Amino acid sequence: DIVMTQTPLSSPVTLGQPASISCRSSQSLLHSDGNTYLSWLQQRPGQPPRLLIYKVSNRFSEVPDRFSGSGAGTDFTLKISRVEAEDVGIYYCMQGTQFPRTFGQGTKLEIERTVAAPSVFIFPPSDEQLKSGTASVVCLLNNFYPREAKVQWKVDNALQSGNSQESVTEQDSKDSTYSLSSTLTLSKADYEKHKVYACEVTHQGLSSPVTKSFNRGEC
Amino acid sequence: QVQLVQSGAEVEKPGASVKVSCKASGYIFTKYWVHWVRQAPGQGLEWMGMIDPEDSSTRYAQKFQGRVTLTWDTCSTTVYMEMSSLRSEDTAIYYCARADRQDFDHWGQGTLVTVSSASTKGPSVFPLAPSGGTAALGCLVKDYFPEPVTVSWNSGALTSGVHTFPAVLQSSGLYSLSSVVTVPSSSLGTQTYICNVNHKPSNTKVDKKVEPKSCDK
Repeated sequence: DIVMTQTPLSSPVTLGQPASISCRSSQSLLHSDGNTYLSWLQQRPGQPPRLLIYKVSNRFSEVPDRFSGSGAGTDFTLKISRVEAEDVGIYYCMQGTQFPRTFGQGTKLEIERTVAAPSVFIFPPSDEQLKSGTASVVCLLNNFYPREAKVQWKVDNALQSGNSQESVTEQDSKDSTYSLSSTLTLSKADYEKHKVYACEVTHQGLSSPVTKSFNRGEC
Repeated sequence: QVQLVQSGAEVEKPGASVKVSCKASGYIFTKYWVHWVRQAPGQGLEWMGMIDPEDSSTRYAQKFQGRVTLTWDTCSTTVYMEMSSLRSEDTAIYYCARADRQDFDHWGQGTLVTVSSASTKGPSVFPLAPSGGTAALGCLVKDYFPEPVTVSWNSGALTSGVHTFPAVLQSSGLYSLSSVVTVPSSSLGTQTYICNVNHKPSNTKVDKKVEPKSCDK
């Protein structure tokens, strides 16, 4: 079974800067028919892989010429001349010289861009959910860079702990930012014995922490 | 105009079988092998097998021989992948892909198959109501099992500024996710905003209108 091995990138790639991804096979990919069956696929977040380069160096239809491929035998390289926002994702090599078809483990390409502060929004629990006996309070951090961000929930200015969960999106393929949602979950009981619900956000693009808040049952 | 469109997500208990469809359109089907490759959650790509629609011959990787069956139904121009004796390790996104001269040049969107004995549960959907700038609104999709759910906005007309977050697993063992969009505040009183939530395992289909909370007393 031919084993394909890729090299990880050591750091995100700045927009506009070149990138190179390398792939090696455990034996030559030169087929007896004269072809070398090494292809490159890119998988953007949530999407299926898409073919970029086939037979070492050929660009599949509609692939921009900033992508190129080179190599021979057991050593191959995908090169992006100038990395664009849409290039974020995971790049895979695959061999088709022998069965089973096999893939490299993937190389992740992350984009480095300028600092971007999050826009912050707080959402009270809906009245429909309160009827069910639980209150979800949601805090949204929208389009920020870099990924590192701290969200702290406060209820009547008391720091919350152990009752929230957060989720972060993958890097955006258009502006290279992240977004984050944090959900604070209380019973209707605990929710209705307090007034002020605050989400306080720390992040490199904020001069000082930003708080968004609401008062229960006010416009 | 080559397309491959796969069936919706599945969930089955250990020991059961599943059958996934890949509907091909827009090319001469008998002239191209169709392959299947799977991808476990945060994992890489694993080749499974291939079928030639011309003569229905197949070839499988050793580890799937006797467990995976590929077939080609010419009148519905559809490839099927059936796999039996499912195991937890079979949870994965299953892709079909067309090959052209050995290279995989067109991929279906993938089908999530979850192998679990946990009970299926459909979500509840709650509004995240908007509060010359930008407004954020969304839908909370709470308490479902298994993955996945899909959220579109205005039946697919609204795509810019949408962020549908990765689901979080709650301590109850049920998932929850939010889907938000940012819009001009000036559109709030005039443009209607509807999140279309689908959870195929529980046959949940919900369209929720999301409007500013009225401050009317």
